[PDB]
Amino acid sequence: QCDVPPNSRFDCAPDKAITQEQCEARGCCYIPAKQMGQPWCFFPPSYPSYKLENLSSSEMGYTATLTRTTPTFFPKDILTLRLDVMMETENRLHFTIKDPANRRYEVPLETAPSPLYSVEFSEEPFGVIVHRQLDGRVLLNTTVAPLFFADQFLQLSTSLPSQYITGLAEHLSPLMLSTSWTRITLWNRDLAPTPGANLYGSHPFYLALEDGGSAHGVFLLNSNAMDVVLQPSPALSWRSTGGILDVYIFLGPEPKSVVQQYLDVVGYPFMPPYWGLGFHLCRWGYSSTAITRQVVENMTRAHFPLDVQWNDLDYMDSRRDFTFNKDGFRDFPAMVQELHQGGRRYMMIVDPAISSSGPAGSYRPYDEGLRRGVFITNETGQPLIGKVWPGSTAFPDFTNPTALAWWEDMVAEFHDQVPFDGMWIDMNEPSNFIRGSEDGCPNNELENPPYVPGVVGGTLQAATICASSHQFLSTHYNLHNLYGLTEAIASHRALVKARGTRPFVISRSTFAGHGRYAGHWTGDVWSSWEQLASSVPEILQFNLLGVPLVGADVCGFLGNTSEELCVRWTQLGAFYPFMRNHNSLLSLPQEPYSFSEPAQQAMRKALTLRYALLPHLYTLFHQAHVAGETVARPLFLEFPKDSSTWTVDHQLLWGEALLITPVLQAGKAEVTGYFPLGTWYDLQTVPIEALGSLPPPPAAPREPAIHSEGQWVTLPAPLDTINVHLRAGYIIPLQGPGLTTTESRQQPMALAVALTKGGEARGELFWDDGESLEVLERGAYTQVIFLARNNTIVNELVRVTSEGAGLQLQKVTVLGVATAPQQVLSNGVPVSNFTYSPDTKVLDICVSLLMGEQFLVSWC
Ligand SMILES: *[C@@H]1O[C@H](CO)[C@@H](O[C@@H]2O[C@H](CO)[C@@H](O[C@@H]3O[C@H](CO)[C@@H](O)[C@H](O)[C@@H]3O)[C@H](O)[C@H]2NC(C)=O)[C@H](O)[C@H]1NC(C)=O
Ligand SMILES: *[C@@H]1O[C@H](CO[C@@H]2O[C@@H](C)[C@@H](O)[C@@H](O)[C@@H]2O)[C@@H](O[C@@H]2O[C@H](CO)[C@@H](O)[C@H](O)[C@H]2NC(C)=O)[C@H](O)[C@H]1NC(C)=O
Ligand SMILES: *[C@@H]1O[C@H](CO[C@@H]2O[C@@H](C)[C@@H](O)[C@@H](O)[C@@H]2O)[C@@H](O[C@@H]2O[C@H](CO)[C@@H](O)[C@H](O)[C@H]2NC(C)=O)[C@H](O)[C@H]1NC(C)=O
Ligand SMILES: *[C@@H]1O[C@H](CO)[C@@H](O[C@@H]2O[C@H](CO)[C@@H](O)[C@H](O)[C@H]2NC(C)=O)[C@H](O)[C@H]1NC(C)=O
Ligand SMILES: *[C@@H]1O[C@H](CO)[C@@H](O[C@@H]2O[C@H](CO)[C@@H](O)[C@H](O)[C@H]2NC(C)=O)[C@H](O)[C@H]1NC(C)=O
Ligand SMILES: OCC[C@]1(CO)NC[C@H](O)[C@@H](O)[C@@H]1O
Ligand SMILES: [Cl-]
Ligand SMILES: [Cl-]
Ligand SMILES: [Cl-]
Ligand SMILES: [Cl-]
Ligand SMILES: [Cl-]
Repeated sequence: QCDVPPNSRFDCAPDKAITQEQCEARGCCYIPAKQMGQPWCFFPPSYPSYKLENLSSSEMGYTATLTRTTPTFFPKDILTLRLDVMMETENRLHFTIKDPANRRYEVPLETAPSPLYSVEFSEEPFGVIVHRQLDGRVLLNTTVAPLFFADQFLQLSTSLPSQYITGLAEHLSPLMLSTSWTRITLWNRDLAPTPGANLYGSHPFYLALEDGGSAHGVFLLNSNAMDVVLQPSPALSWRSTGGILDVYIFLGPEPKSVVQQYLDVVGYPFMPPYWGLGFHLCRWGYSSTAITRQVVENMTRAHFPLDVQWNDLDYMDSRRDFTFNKDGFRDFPAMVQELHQGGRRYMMIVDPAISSSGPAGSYRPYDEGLRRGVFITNETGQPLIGKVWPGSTAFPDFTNPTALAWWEDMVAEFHDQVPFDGMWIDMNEPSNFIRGSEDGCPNNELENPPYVPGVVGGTLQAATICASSHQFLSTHYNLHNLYGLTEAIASHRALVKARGTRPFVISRSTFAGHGRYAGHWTGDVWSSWEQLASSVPEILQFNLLGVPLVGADVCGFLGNTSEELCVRWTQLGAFYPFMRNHNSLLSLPQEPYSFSEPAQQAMRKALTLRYALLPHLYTLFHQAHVAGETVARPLFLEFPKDSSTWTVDHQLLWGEALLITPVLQAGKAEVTGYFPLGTWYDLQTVPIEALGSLPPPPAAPREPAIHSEGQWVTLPAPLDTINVHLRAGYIIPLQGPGLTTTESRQQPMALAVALTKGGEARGELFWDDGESLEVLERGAYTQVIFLARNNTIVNELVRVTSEGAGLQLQKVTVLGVATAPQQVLSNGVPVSNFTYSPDTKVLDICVSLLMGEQFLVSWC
């Protein structure tokens, strides 16, 4: 009964240090491991679970009763449960386990012919078994361990199909999670990213790879503090401190299909405004309008693109929301109007917590919040008071419809004073400088629960508000992990109402489904080579979770950057879907114009290339928004049948076609990256115009094409270089240079056409006005497909409207042209001019065409 293979031992003492006698008293096996680790106290196969009874078939699927006869060692076991199994789509299986006698907290969320899955049940002990129909692989099997279902402790386990599992944000981790007895804690926490810690967000979703390259996904729709325990059998245990078991299985079979299927439940990513894809520049310490204006002037003088100027807390009156000081920021409204007049946008920090200490009637956000009962309340029904920047603060309850109306009003009123273009919502874990409240917290089972997950500080109260505090929908205990998400929803709505165009919200704290409303930055990362490297898996992870608008603070936030690190970080950071350089108060400056000439040239090239690629990056955001695609994606999402890609997370793709192989270490002049099977063209063979000086071309010419069998390749990568390769068979739209997207969007466009050996390629362009609401619903867009075939390039017009009708195509660069053409035609007429490079196999064609009018370019 205790002959259980070590890797297959499930912990019978997750709650406390236990003795052999206590362990055997629990009906468990005590066997010390021979050297988190393998549990010494573990469940025999006979450990009491639930029994399945009265399984019944409905049109949607199945229902049953689950009955526990022997209590567990947790208090308040729920001895009778109800199982509901819903066969919702061919790709999506959904089951819930609930208390049929009591409504329990549930997360608020908007809802051959055969399924890809089959489902069976173990009677005793109870388990759900989910097979992939096509190959019979066991994907879920909850029979592997007992079901625990107590008022403050839920535990459901499964086997995993492989050692390869990704998800369960937010943590500083490789993209593929360690199955070596790893405890992953979901409890939104203000902490500078560091290993083994619960960070700002919580996404209870994993994607598991299967031998051969198929995959499935599992979503536990549960917002309670939880541990997820991975063990090397391999197996996973969900351990939640409340709510219900609400489980979605997504059958793929392709990893990209698993992500789309998950986003069909939690929501497709929001479409950002085009300007949001430009460069953002921020620091803590731009302490006046004069200093802030000098930033834009200094960027412009040195020919650095900048779409969005930001401020941190500097702008506020005594660090209070919806104010600006009348010292350094007396002319704040004029500064923001000037930014707009120059074709730029403006962003500023907003905190959730509202100053509670000002004289009555002197501070409308607090006074009006009090009147309308918007704040989280304590035992006596008064506002819970904590401490953040302004001092004493109350915490808005963004589950209260009246708080949403109050937040809408405060945002609209402040926008009437200063016409900001979006919101940077920080400290929304929610972060508290003191423990719980100024008044501490009561002694109850929510503050002191029977199972405390592995949170930093060992309490749910650490760096946040009391767990037993009251919100409109439930206690903070149940809603904590949604705080940031609820603020992002409230802010998205506020900005729509205030501005009448697409909102731009960047949030610290997140939950599953955040991407439907907002983007994310990875928080208080150190200016270190280790954090540069760590940013790549974290940006990829957020893309798998449907938050494609993600990035890290370019050059890093905490401490002092070096010039070399800032060059490398700007190079990689130009491929973050959200690109902002942000910097801490006491740090040395790290704006692009603050470095040496050679470092400026490299940074200017990185920003020039990003601006040139914005039509393509915007098109990838359209695919995310309409089809649940990723924008930045790991190689294994694009080439899952190549197992060599599974552990790659220091390279990234943009969409299907652009492979970015950054240098992530000091003193390197080369980089080794994985190239999937195919031809990869060096993007340096595509001509790009810059407004300012770029690095001199390299001393030694580089290989124009990598012809890979699926292999590791060492690339030259001097300080002034980042490796970017374009996949053969793809066409990329580009647009001419500008210091803003207002300027760049007016420029003529270009195509980069990467031919297969067989002379084929395909690409697309999505174009709209860059900021209106309801574009897709109203049809206010242009959509064009580009096709290369048999020495011809054509466009196919999917939709052409006024937005996109004027788009000028002036250059076509064709890669992989084996022989000098004798003639190049545009619509049957010899072109004005073309160049062919025999060394690089590049055909560069000058044309005068319209994206929105059928053309035919040919060569022979
Ligand atoms: C629920 O939250 C309210 C705040 O909204 C808490 O009110 C606070 O109650 C404490 C006493 O328990 C007050 O401290 C007292 O301050 C006065 C003078 O300011 C001093 O003379 C007393 O010796 C004492 O320190 C505190 O002022 C008050 N805070 C505010 C903003 O009024 C209440 O305690 C909370 N209830 C629970 C059970 O946590
Ligand atoms: C499993 O179900 C049986 C039978 O339940 C009946 O049929 C169902 C479809 C539904 O219509 C129920 O309302 C019916 O009662 C349960 O056994 C019955 O228990 C009831 C009440 O305790 C008793 O009056 C009946 O005589 C029992 N019927 C039989 C045929 O034994 C049983 O309790 C269910 N098991 C669990 C664990 O809930
Ligand atoms: C980040 O750097 C600052 C500033 O460093 C100083 O100024 C630079 C131009 C450079 O020449 C450095 O070598 C200088 O030391 C550090 O703040 C300084 O810290 C020292 C020692 O604690 C203190 O005596 C100085 O007065 C500080 N100078 C200023 C202008 O604030 C800071 O410690 C560095 N941060 C980290 C994390 O190492
Ligand atoms: C699901 O997991 C359960 C438990 O690990 C598996 O059932 C065990 O299988 C072994 C080996 O065949 C038996 O000797 C044990 O008696 C089984 N235990 C129980 C509780 O039944 C089961 O095989 C797995 N299901 C699938 C399809 O893999
Ligand atoms: C913008 O650039 C100007 C000019 O380089 C900076 O002003 C100089 O700052 C140095 C300190 O490093 C002073 O000693 C000089 O007096 C300034 N020179 C001039 C010509 O004014 C300025 O600090 C930059 N501002 C920002 C916000 O980056
Ligand atoms: O806490 C000090 C830093 C700061 C101040 O607003 N808050 C936390 C954010 O993560 C930072 O980006 C931000 O600069
Ligand atoms: Cl002992
Ligand atoms: Cl007013
Ligand atoms: Cl509740
Ligand atoms: Cl390999
Ligand atoms: Cl032409």
